[PDB]
Amino acid sequence: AGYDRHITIFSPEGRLYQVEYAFKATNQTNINSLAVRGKDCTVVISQKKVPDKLLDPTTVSYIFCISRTIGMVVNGPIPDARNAALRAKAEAAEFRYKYGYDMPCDVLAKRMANLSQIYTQRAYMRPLGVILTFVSVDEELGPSIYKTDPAGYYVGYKATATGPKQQEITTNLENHFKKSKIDHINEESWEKVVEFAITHMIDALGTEFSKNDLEVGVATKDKFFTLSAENIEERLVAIAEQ
Amino acid sequence: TSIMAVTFKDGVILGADSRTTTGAYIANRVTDKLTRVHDKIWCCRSGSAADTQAIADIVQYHLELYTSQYGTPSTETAASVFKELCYENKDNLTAGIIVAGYDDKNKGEVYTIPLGGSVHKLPYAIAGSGSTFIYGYCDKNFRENMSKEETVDFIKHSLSQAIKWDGSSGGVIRMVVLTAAGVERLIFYPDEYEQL
Amino acid sequence: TSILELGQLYVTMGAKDKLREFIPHSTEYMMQFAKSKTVKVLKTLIEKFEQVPDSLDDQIFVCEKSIEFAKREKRVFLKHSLSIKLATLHYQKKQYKDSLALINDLLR
Amino acid sequence: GSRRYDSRTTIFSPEGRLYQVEYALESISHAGTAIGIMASDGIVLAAERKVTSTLLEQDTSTEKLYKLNDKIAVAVAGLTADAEILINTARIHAQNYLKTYNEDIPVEILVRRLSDIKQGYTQHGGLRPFGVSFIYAGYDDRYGYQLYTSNPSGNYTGWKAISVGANTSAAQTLLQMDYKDDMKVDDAIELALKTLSKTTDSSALTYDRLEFATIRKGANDGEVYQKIFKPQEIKDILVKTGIT
Amino acid sequence: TDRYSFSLTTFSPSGKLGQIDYALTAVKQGVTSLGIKATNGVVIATEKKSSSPLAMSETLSKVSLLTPDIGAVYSGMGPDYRVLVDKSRKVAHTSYKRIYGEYPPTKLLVSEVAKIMQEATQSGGVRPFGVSLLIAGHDEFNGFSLYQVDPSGSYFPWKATAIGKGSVAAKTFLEKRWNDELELEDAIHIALLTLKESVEGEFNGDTIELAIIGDENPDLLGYTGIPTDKGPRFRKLTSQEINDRLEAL
Amino acid sequence: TTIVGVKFNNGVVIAADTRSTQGPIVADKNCAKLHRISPKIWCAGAGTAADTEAVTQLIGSNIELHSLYTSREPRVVSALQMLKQHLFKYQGHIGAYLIVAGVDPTGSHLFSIHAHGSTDVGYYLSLGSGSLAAMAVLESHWKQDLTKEEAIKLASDAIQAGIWNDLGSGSNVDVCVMEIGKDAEYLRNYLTPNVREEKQKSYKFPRGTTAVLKESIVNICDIQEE
Amino acid sequence: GYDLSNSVFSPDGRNFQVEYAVKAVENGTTSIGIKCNDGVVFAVEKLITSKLLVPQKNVKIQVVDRHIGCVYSGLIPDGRHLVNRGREEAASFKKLYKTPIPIPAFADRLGQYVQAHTLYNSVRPFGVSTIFGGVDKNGAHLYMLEPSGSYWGYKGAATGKGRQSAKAELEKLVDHHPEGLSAREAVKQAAKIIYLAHEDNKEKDFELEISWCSLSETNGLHKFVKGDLLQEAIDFAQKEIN
Amino acid sequence: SDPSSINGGIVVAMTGKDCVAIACDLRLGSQSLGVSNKFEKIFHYGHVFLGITGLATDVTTLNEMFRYKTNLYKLKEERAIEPETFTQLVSSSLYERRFGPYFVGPVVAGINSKSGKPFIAGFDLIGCIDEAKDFIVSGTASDQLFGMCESLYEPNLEPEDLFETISQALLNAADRDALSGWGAVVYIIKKDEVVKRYLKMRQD
Repeated sequence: AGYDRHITIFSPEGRLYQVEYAFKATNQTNINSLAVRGKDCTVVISQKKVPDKLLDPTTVSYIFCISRTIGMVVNGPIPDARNAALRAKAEAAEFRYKYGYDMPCDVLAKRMANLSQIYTQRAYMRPLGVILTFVSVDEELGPSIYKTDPAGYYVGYKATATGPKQQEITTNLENHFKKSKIDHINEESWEKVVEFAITHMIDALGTEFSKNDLEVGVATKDKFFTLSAENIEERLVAIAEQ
Repeated sequence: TSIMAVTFKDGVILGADSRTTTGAYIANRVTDKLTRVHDKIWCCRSGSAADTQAIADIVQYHLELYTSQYGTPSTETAASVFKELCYENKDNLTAGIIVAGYDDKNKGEVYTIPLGGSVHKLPYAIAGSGSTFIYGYCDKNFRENMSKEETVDFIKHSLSQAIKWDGSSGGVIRMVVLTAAGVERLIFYPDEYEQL
Repeated sequence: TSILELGQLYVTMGAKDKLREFIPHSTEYMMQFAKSKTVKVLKTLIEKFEQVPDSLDDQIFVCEKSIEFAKREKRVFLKHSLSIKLATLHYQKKQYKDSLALINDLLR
Repeated sequence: GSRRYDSRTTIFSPEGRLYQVEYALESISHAGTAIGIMASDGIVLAAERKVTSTLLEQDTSTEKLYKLNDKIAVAVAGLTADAEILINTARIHAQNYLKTYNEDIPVEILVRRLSDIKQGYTQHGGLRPFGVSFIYAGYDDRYGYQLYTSNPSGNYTGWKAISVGANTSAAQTLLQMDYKDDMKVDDAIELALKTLSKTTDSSALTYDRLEFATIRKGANDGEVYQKIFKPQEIKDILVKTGIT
Repeated sequence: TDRYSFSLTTFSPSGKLGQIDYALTAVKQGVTSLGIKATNGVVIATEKKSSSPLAMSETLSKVSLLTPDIGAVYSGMGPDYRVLVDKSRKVAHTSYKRIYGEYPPTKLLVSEVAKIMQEATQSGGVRPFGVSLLIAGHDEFNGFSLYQVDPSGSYFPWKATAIGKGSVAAKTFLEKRWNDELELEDAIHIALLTLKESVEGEFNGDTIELAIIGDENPDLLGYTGIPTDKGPRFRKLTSQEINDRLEAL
Repeated sequence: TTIVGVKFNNGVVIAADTRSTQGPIVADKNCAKLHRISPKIWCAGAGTAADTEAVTQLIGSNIELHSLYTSREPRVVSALQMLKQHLFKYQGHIGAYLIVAGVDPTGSHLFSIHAHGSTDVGYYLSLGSGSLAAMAVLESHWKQDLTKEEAIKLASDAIQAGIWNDLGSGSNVDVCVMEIGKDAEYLRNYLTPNVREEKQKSYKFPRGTTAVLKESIVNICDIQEE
Repeated sequence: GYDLSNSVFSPDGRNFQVEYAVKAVENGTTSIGIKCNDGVVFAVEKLITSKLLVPQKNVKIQVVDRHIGCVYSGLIPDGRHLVNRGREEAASFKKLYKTPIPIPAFADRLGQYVQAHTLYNSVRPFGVSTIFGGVDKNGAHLYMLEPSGSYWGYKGAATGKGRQSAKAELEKLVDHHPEGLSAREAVKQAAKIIYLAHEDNKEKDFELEISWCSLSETNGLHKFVKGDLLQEAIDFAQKEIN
Repeated sequence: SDPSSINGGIVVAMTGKDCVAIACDLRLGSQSLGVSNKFEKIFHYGHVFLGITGLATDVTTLNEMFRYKTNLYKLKEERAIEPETFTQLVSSSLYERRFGPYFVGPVVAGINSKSGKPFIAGFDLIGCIDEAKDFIVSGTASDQLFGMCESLYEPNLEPEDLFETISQALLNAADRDALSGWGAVVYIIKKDEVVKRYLKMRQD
């Protein structure tokens, strides 16, 4: 039939082209992120762009607070970003209620993952075109980053980046942990991990940043906070004085 | 059972007595009734141990989900989750729940919610079976915005009359302090409050 | 645990007559072991013997005896492994006519 | 939207005919042969496996042969997944009959019930058929030994000799010439074997590629011994008939 | 509304079902996994793969546990495997650990999961899961058993088999390498050696995932002082144990 | 039927007895009332027998399914919660009285759940029918900071004195000592109360004493062969 | 075909349907939202089709709750469904939590409803743009909601035909007043740029409707500007454009 | 008064060595009237034996319910269903008729044929796995039975002596019962063969 990729049906090549089309639509906000594991923290930095002077700059955001321990960073269209932010919130209430402790990030990776499969198995549900980066600090697994993607595939990371220019970032992170020879930076405080992160991003993307063009989210132990433009301004001066 | 909360200058202090009976036999006399369902909005359970516990989870489920979508809920707001659920299970279940919280705007507030489900703003609240004895002591001796140490010894003297006369209450007196500073635990042993 | 440290016993060692002797008694020990991981182990004892020269004759002898057991007690895999090493002892001692005949016969 | 992309495969053709039923019948001659031959003393069911590999385990396999109850077993030929389902539907039906009347099901009744199940899928609901063909060997006292084939449309006819699956036309011609009304079970076993030796879709015909099973009156006191043979008992009776 | 309840799998004019013909190709576009059945045990071994090398691989599982005696391993799609492992477990508890209060035999577990594939072949709003599973397990009464469940919903027992993209070559290698009695010690060396002809990748314990349904381990019991039950017969092999065997090939 | 659980800061001991009753008749002389929700979470049950056993099955399944999807080891608090909801929707018509004892990646634990949906905390709990008698013993000889060697004596003697002050109690004391960082230790029949007194006469009878009015033979072991 | 619906995907990241919904909103009349210090001020250009009409007797600004103004452009009937839905959702929240709904909460809700209409075969994504705001107790906020389910904070937003004239003039107003302006002073500003936005629409004649929600004029309720205050605005603008 | 006591009847089951025995009385009537002695209360499914007491209707409905499941087991698994998982099966079907309880008492008796080890198990009402390896008693005169069994039994008997013991344990108990007195069957069950001997027992 001429219908063969309107629905989530295999091709002669044995493939789901429909699902592939989601991954070509995870790059429309053209924002880039990089997220690195310290020793006792996790740090995730993303670009901010406003297209006009006439928006309010605060509300423009891509780093969405899910649990009070699990941050979530979104690459791809903001309509499907929100639908992804909501579902996740729903499961976080749901886990505490029935199991009597806060949701582990690890478990949020599989639930939201299995849910993604269910959208590519119904022949009437269009998958979310958002790559989610989940950052956390767990006590049972330590600092972790889990990346889910529109297929429902996922794996763990030692560091990871996402975005259309994200190849460039992959060079910086690969070279960096090649020299350290370990999966995590030996640094005992979140401050200097924000300082490191911004440095590889300046190298990779080739442009230096400002306070109003950054957006930073930090997972510490037992709380998840986002830093404001003022706290980000402090960090930038201290890269220069290293 | 005997619980109360009473406002003060910088917030509220919440107070309870930790004896928990089934019939004549105390099941456990160290059992806390002071419950965190949000981290600045605490509550005090009474009536049947089952009934209140189930309600405290379902109310936790709805303030967790509030805080992730719309920011932290006010004390006013948490009381209204309790209200409408007590409404549905008025005849099915029983509860006494006194809802006490710190807000960063209007300071500390105390709402009281009987078993039928109604809210009533008040500067002080008593509930349990410890509270039909101590009624008169609480109202003669109260003045709003009293110093912190005066609150501490009032709730103490109040709860020492509750344990003295009602035998359903007892154990340690515990308190939770909601302030700008944070959440601070107090505990007073039997040998302390009998003198005081 | 016992076989790996019996490997030090046969050959390490410093060039002796006892080293010589010890390798023909390693093939005797092989037959007692009689299991799957005997096959891999045998080859390495033989390599250490090769590495340090101790009696021309005797080297060729131990390989031949092992190829005999390698079709009767142990499987096919052993026999061609040992046969490559027999080919190597021939070519290095510069017997090219023997090494050729050996190679051709394998290789169909 | 949805109505646009709707297959509509459960409508009649201009011929009045159901394309998907025929397509099901087309695909079962791509699965192995299963034959039933009715002797007067028993029933031989002889199936040729549609797979074989020396790395296959085909020894715990009963991948064509199923017991529905201890008196009625089936030979299956077609898409095995669809077939598995009906097999536990059938068990559920047998046990139901047994619950309510406290008497085993006659062969007439269970064959009518499976057939009505099939009928529903081709009749409506926009589904595709369950492409399976069953050869039912069974014993009941009321009509004795009874042999049956049903097809994916959901229609049944009784037979004295039948073949299903691969080379249906071929096996039929042979059966007609070498049948006799009354045989012993052995003569039947022989004939079962002989037809599969001339129809085999590989030149060779072997025990490990035969599933073979009978129901015999060699149980005394007028009872029927359902026997699914071990492949080492198949090996001897195949040397007996002199094939191998 | 919705009106996807019409089958999306239909017979083809030439016969055979198109959608299951498509799904099987997909299994040979995947990773490679194999299983060898020994006399006294069963082994499965597969490759671990990720997008980038900076991704972990200990937080990913392609040998998964159904029961303490039964593991599964796949070749095909990662997303499609993940959901069916969960459903495999859910049906194993609800229909056999509630009604017999114990774990199901391997044949009985196989069959349950074959129904789930089956309704992904029948009805609307489903297309087949694109995996082939091996289900090796042990039950007491038929001993060691190895199965293969395919995209179509049939099952097959085998004596040794492989699935994935390097499949046609791998079963040829294992044809001469299979023996009538093979020990589990010997088998472990075999599976590694076959999957070494099939994998180019840097060959450590950290990329080759090994799991055995060997023999019972009373130390993975989790309790003591009960001599009546015995521990898991499954035992997932972590990187260190495979590293010794690397050196012994 | 009595349950003690004794939390200490090294582990936890939970002990209960093997006499089950169905009214004044003793239903069973040994039955294991110590159930394994999980390997690391053992509970015991008092109260209605047919309701304890069956609901350790429900949650045993549900906790294993859960742990497999989380790929982390169970919480104790997970067991307690599953039970709580389940009991409460029947509104106390399942009369489960459990002491849910367990080690986990948070440490040693001891919880209680009662037959209405009520849950209590403590480092010593006592529950069940013979509770009252075990409770009395405990408070005199307890202190916090026990070892496993202190704790195991105190619990087992409270169970032994519960026999001798209750009529539902009796027969063998089973104890399970679950330490942190170890496999749980089912020291069954830690304390024998008493050995059954030797009777003074053999009562095995002559053969052919009874009469047989008719008989027949059926072997259901086989269906009629070839 | 892959250019026809919403559940389809195409390998350009386009999902052609949704983009076509903006083209509906582009046939609408100008609607502006002026974000002031004290609240929000909406105005809508209302075309007078014929002299047969009964004047000032159609409201294109409909209230939701008692404190959230809502004005929409695109398909007029289609928009009326979206507002009815946000009046249900406001009423559900008012009951369950006994307070008037926050505006970031009202945002979540509506946002979800239109996003929903891109994931099923049997629905069409609504082609309307909304502009909604008011005063809640966390302060005044304003949101514009795209038919794609995209939205942001805004110090001034617009949509409609004369979104071309209106936008340039809103830049002018944040550079006039970059420390903001009063809600009273802003009545005269909404008149001025609605009048200028009828020089892309001068084939007809029109009526100006102005409504406000500001704390300091209306006690935080969504009211209409009416009587003599409304004609002062009309005169002001009328004389500038002459 | 209560349903189970209307219909009467008793079941006794006692392990020996390498063997077991299950036995019943065959009275089955309602209230005063004895109606039938042509009613057996021991049923079997392969080599698991199930005798059952209490309400006469729930006897005959568990006979059908259990039967249907042990068919599905035999066809699927292709081996007979073992007594040890049959015990779990009994618990689970009762317990889901938790509310609307069955007023019954199953007594499961069998031999694990893979070790030769004798196995008994009990139930009353809606569950309760009455473990023993000595005996299980049920029915409306469990008191009578219970006395006979606890004193007579010496562990690990010979099958012939197990027959003497169980014949007595039913006989004396039954005529100090008013809900029994009509007939009796004793199944001596070796792990290779099944002897049924109907005893002589005086009429009520």
